[PDB]
Amino acid sequence: QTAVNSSDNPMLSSVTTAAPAADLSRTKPHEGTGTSERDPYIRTLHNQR
Amino acid sequence: KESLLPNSSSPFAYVEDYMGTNLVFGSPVHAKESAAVWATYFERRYAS
Amino acid sequence: DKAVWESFYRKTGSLDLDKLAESIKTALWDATRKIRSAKEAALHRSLSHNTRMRASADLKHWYEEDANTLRPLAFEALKHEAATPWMQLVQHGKKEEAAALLKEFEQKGNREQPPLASTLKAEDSNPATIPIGSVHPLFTPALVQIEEAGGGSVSNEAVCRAQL
Amino acid sequence: DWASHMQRELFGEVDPLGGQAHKDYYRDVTRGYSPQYAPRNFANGGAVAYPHIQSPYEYEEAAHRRVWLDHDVDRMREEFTQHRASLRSLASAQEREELLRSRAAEYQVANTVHESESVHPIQQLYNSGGTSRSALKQQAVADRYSIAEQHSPLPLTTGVDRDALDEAQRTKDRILNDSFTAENLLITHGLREKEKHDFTILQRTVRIPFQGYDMDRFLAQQKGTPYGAQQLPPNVVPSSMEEAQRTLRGSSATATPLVDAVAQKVYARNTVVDRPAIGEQLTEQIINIMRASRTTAEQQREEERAQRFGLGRQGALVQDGGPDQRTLKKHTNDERIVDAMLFQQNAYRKTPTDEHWNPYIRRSTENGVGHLLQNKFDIMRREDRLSKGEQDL
Amino acid sequence: ITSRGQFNPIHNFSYAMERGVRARDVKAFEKLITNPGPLRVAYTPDYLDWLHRCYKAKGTYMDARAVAEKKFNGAPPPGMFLRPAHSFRRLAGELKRRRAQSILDEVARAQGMLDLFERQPHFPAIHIDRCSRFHLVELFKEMVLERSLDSNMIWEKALLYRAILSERKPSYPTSFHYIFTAVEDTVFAPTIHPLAAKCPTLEAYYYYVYLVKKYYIDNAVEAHVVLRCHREPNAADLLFSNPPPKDDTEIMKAVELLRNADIQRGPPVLPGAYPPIDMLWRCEENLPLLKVLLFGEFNLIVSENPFVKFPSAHGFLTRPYSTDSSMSLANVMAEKRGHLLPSLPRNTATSIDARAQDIRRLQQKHHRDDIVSFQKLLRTPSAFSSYSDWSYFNPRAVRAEERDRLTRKAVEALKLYDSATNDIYRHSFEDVQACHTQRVTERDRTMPPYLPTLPHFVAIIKKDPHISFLLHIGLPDRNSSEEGSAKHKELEKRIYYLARALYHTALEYHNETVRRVNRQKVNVAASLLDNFVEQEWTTILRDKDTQNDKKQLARRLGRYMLFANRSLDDTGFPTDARADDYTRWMAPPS
Amino acid sequence: NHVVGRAPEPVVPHEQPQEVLRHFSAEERAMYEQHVKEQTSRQLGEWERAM
Amino acid sequence: EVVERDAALMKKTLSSGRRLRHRVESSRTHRNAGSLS
Amino acid sequence: RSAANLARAEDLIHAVVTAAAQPFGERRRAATRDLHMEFQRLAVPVERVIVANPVSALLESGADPDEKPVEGEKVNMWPLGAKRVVLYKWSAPNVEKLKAMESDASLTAKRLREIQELKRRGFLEVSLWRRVTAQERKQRNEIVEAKKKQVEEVVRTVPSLAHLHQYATSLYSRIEERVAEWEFAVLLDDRVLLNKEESVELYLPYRDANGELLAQGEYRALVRAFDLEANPNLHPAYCSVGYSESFQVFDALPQLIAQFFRVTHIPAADFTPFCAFLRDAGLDVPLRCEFEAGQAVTTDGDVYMDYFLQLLRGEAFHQSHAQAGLTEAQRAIEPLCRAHWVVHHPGADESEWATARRSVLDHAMQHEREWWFPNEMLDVKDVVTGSTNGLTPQMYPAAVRYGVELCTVLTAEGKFVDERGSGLSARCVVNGTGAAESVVFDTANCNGTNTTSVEDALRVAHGALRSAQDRHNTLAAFRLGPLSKQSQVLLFCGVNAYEFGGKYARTYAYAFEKAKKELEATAASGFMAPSLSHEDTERLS
Repeated sequence: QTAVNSSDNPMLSSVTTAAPAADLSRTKPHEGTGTSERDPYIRTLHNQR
Repeated sequence: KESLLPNSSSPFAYVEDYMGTNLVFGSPVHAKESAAVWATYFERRYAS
Repeated sequence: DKAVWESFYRKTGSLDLDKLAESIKTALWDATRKIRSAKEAALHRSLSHNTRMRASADLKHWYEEDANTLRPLAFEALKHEAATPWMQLVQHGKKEEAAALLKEFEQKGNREQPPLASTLKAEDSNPATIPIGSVHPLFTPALVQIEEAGGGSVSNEAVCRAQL
Repeated sequence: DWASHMQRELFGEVDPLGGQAHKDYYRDVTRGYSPQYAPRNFANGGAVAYPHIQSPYEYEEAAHRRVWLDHDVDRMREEFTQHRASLRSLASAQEREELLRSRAAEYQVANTVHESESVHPIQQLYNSGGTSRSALKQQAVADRYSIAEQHSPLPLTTGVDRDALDEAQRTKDRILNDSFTAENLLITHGLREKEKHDFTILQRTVRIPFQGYDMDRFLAQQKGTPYGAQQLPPNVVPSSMEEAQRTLRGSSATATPLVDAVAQKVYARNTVVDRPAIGEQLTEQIINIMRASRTTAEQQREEERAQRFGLGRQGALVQDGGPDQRTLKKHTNDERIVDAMLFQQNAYRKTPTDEHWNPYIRRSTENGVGHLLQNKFDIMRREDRLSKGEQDL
Repeated sequence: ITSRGQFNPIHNFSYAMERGVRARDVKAFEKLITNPGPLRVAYTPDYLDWLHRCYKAKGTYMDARAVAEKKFNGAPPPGMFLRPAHSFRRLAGELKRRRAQSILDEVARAQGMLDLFERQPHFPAIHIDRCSRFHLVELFKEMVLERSLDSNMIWEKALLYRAILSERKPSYPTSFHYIFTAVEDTVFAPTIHPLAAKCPTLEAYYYYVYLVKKYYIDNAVEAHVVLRCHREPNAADLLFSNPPPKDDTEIMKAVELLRNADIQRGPPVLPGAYPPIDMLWRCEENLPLLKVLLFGEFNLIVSENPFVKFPSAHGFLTRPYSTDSSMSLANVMAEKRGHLLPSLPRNTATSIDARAQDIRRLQQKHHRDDIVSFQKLLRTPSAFSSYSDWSYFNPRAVRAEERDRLTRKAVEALKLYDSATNDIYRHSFEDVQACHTQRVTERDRTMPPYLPTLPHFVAIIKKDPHISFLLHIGLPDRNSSEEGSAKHKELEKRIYYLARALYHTALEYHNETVRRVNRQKVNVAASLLDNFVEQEWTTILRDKDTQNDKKQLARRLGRYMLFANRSLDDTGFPTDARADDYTRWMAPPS
Repeated sequence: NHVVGRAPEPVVPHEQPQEVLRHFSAEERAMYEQHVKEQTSRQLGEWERAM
Repeated sequence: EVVERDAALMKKTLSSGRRLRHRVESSRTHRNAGSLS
Repeated sequence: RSAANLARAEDLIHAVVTAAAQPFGERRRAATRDLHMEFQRLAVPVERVIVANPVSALLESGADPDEKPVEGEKVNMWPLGAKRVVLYKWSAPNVEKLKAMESDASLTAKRLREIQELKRRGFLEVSLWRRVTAQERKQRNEIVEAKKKQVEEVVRTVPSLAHLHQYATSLYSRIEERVAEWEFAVLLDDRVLLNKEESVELYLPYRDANGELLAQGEYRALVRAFDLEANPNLHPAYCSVGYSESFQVFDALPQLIAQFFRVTHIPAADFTPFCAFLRDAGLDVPLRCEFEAGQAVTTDGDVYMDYFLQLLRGEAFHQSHAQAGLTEAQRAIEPLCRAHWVVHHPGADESEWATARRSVLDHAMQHEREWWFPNEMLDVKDVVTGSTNGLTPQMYPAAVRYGVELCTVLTAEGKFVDERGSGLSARCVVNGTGAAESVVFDTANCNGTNTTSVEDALRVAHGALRSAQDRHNTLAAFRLGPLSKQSQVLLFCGVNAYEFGGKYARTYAYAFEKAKKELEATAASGFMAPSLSHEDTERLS
């Protein structure tokens, strides 16, 4: 739970506010649209047994 | 009631062109009007 | 097996008529279920064995036809069953045997069997036989013109004309 | 007791509010411009308590259910005539109240009041501050149509016409196609990737959260479950009545289908207009406006689209260096880029599975799982295991 | 189609103008408007202005259309051409236009009639000078009689009207004078007797005079309010007025002077019973009184809001304001919670009482301003509209339903008229020539055989083996027993809800905001239905072997797949996409 | 001390905020209530029977 | 040309002027009816 | 040319089928006359049937309210737009119970309700039957025979129709409900509730509705009597009947017009005394009719006579009580229900339809409502342009699917009773799948002995099922009929829109044959289809 929104810190000066996530969208199994914890920017949990 | 339109159940009796024309099985009025519309058309066509 | 089952419903007792109605209704449900099952099984074999449809990747193909959509339709039964042998013959698109039967008609002028087992025999199961008009029911009016006048087979002449 | 009062009003052929404006009763289109109870709730605060229609199809549907229930409202009316004549025949108050009592029992008038059942204290607060049982039974007003709704068949047909349904499918197709285009473009300029990387950048600052010494307890307390851990909702400053009512009525007003919108506007304008007309010339007027409306809006959409994706061309057609001349700006959408992108996806592609001779591209689950389902059996299985909350094999 | 503050035609102008009759002068038009048959409809200057202008315009229209059709021996939309006459399609379209326009006119007119007998301000006076017993009795039994729940109320209405009239005589316009013929003509019953059963007593009338004088009654409206509130236990309370009512001394004094000065020409208790209602309409002797009553309803109705004069009665006549209060919250909540749950911890109890007081404050504070701003926003089709929203109170105001049925018929006629446009007129020929360049291809260019439709889903949710069984065999038979009909009704009701949810999700699927909310409607629906199915399934299997019977045939169907966890997309079919993505699409709003 | 013999507070599957519920139709809202009522009734009754 | 015509038609919807209305006199006991004179 | 041939086909088929239908109608009416004759021997008669003049409710200034003394003696003639009062005598037990319970009747809600229910128990059906001259009958016989000859010649010319005849007959002998001078004019009242007074005001209209104007001459009123206790389900042959003596009918308007004006216009003085004059002769002019007639006016203020006459002659301001008991909805769907009910009662007279109209439409509007109601997806607004305007080639397959599913879901009911003499009967409710939603046996009808084998009951349920499924097939036919036919026009004459029409037709056929051939390969290959890449084939050719 973090906003990708533009920050005023000196080191955060590279950060550009993000467009909202693509609505009906089919991701690659290792990613996500970064909305929530249930759906991260990078998926760590394996899908195997 | 009284109108000019054939008395039938089948929709197939009301079938015509898209230009609203019937050169077959149309009434005499329908016949003349249609042939004259078409004549108008091909006239302007071969004229130009 | 009346020998066994008669006394279940009583009879000297008086008839249940609750039990009887229930078992009738249930039985019919079993039959219907069997029919729909059969139709779907047909579809399933079809889809599993077809490569060109497997080419476009669609789950939808499996759900876009089911016991509701497929044929035979139940609410259409009447017009197909109540028909005369002649009528049934022309419905399913065999014009040959229909014309034949009509010439033989003019010149001379609880049962167990589905009424349609007379007209439709094991030879009209072969997909090779089925006339082009009948194949895709939805479009039957429009595909009937490509057909031959008296034949079931496609007339090249009519088609070559239309194209020409 | 109140129920007999309501029935008493459903019996009379006169409007129970007498057509008068009451700040607490919204006369709703969806309900057939009928006087529904819509108080402002200050527990929520600033909010009128009442359904807000979010789509035109809900409107169409409600209208259709009225048209459907016509027959029943009519039998109800010929029943009501009988009733109130039988009321005229009664000379005393107590016997009249007996009649209204038993009949309000019979038409289930009491069942039309929908009370919140939540045993939870906070939900109780939301509802019962402004809107309560003591209040709802007191303020309730029944139209004939809400009564007929209870004894009647359920329509399996929504009022959506053939052609309206065509319009639906095309609206949906258009919008979706435009959103996928948009997203694929966000992927092309690479703003997605920059978004991910920037997330990585932001991570540098954050701590690991304190989850508590007893973690069950902490999690639970955070959610407000344990005993005496319940927190009240932050108190919201109520918004001006004009704003609340603009919200509520703006909702329904947005949803109104073309025909009704144009028609209402046309008659109500026809009263005060410079050169009014009745009969056919009125009708004609309507149609043309309607027939213009479509074209108008339709045209507009395209322009908007061409501004969004930068469609059309940059300069004049005949420029010295060819027609093709174009300029691309860093992160701007341009037709060239849209059709290039699309070209990239499928060029000579005959079918979606074209590359599936390659076993590793074959089983990639990216696009979906749909191409790896072959026989019915596996699809039943997949259905089964998705319903059991397990993973899909 | 009608809105607040809108004029409708009550006259048929078309029938005469098709015959060739027309007017030019204002006087000709005034000769056109007036009704020979007994009734007399007065008008505002405004409505007459509008009606005249409309008339003139109809003149221009029928003229330019008759002239147009004489020159060719309406005008096509910009890209269209006129099909030949005596072509099936054109005759079809023109028949449709004819019928639809007819219906539209019938609707505009009937809605006008509704306006007229609703006593809308642009129809100020309905005069009865020309009527005879037949007309008066019909008028009564259509307008007054049929609507009234209380028979005794009618007599009271008549008498109050008679007292209002007899007292307010100076300020009336000249056009009213005739009615006084009836007022003094009123027949009364001998003071305690052949008229005992036929006519009411004078004493009652004088009670009503007392009401008129003490309360200053100027209207049919204030008369309605007063007549509804006077017989109740709170009377002095309810009818207490903004200008304070006079003291009974002076009033009973002027009533003694009136009564006595009326004897020489030839705290009062609410009166006794009255003769059975039928008498009023079916006896000659009461014909004057009856007349008064009608003149009572169709006139004497003025705009002004009666609740400025009687602010105490606004809660009784129409519903009270919700913001106006006529124990502590924590105790109500503890009572709805019951004794089976722990009593509220007293932190939370305290905090909740705090909220109750704060909200109380908000209500008291916003009470007046909300009223003010609401009327102010209504004065400003537009988002705020109605059949009747007006600031003023109308006791004759029409039911919303009667107007709405008209409006619906009207929109039907409107779509019907717009339908004919493509039968009458056609596209350019070579344009449809180029339209047949691209054929309709079964696979792509055609719309898919599954659209969103209610019976599509209702067939999908009925297609499930468990639901099919539960429907046909499983539940006890619907016709046989009561439990049967009950169960059946509810199961179909829940299936229906779930279907509706799926459907409304399917239409709006393209936009996020809406789909999430719809999807929650779904979740609720599915939860309901699943609970029902599970419950009744358990019932079937537990209830009290023999081959192929109920319980065996149930057990053969396996485990029941919940519709809750079912993942169903746009088309009502299980999704193509991976479970995570679907889970994300249908994730609740925030 | 307070909580010993009492029931656990009902947990209604798919319980909604007032923010979503504002978009429910009168009929649909009636349905929602139906759901809640039946869930709560069932659970508290289950507690009674168990205890 | 067609779209131009329809636009020109939706310019004719906003071009509406208001015919002067005519107010009557408000009395307590009735509604005053004036006629064309 | 093909289109015209098709239309011609439908017209001919319609003729032949109807022709095959009539004799069933004859046998049915005969059997009904028979069973009615059996029942009416044993039961309670309606003895006095008397038409009289209406009696004024209004009292003179000296008279007292209580008497109701005058019923009127009799009436020799009934005007067309005028009300008459019919008096009957029905001694049926519920009527007695009502006279006693009412004459005992200061009022309670209870007894009011009791009286309402007792009223709902019995009811009377009042119709108008017209005599016929020998001339009219000979002209009818002549027309019927002309039609029969036309049908016989068309049957002889085109053989397949002579076959379709036998098809039709055998179909009717299946579908039909098995049952085991004067000619009808108008239905005045469908349902008359029971009175103590035994009298009803009836308004005769100007038009019996098929839309026609009414004849003149001899009419007598026919009264049928239905007590729901002895006859639930309202079988037409079980009822009590009585006839009024002959009276005559005509339209009184031209005589009274000629009498008053001694006629295009009326001056406006005379209008109100003219309507008064009319009400005095017995005619019925409502107040609304007067008003709106009055509201259409000449430059002189004149009421057009033809306008007023048109309003007096039509359904707007007044209706027969039979038509005032039916909803706008019922009146709007009535032609469909007619057609259907006519299929299941093959060759019925408008007499029968008059009797069963009420029950049929009511049962329809309750249980059947989904089938009959106008369905914006399924329905056809216009037969002429239906194929063009409302139905797109795009929306066609979706439309058809819609029809399918809606019929699949919906429900039909059917009934059967044992012909073998035990009163065993069954009712069945059935899905679009031919599945059974409900089956119920009714033991109320039959004798108390109830000696029946499981076999008989099985046959009973069988017949019940059969009828039910059939009812569903007919219902389906009507719901899905119009759009299917206009579909047929679209597809047949609009081929040149689709891929299988015109220049591409030849492609379609090609594909088609390939498919057959291809399928055979898959049959030979073990149902593992050959390579899409065609790497399997032996030759490059």
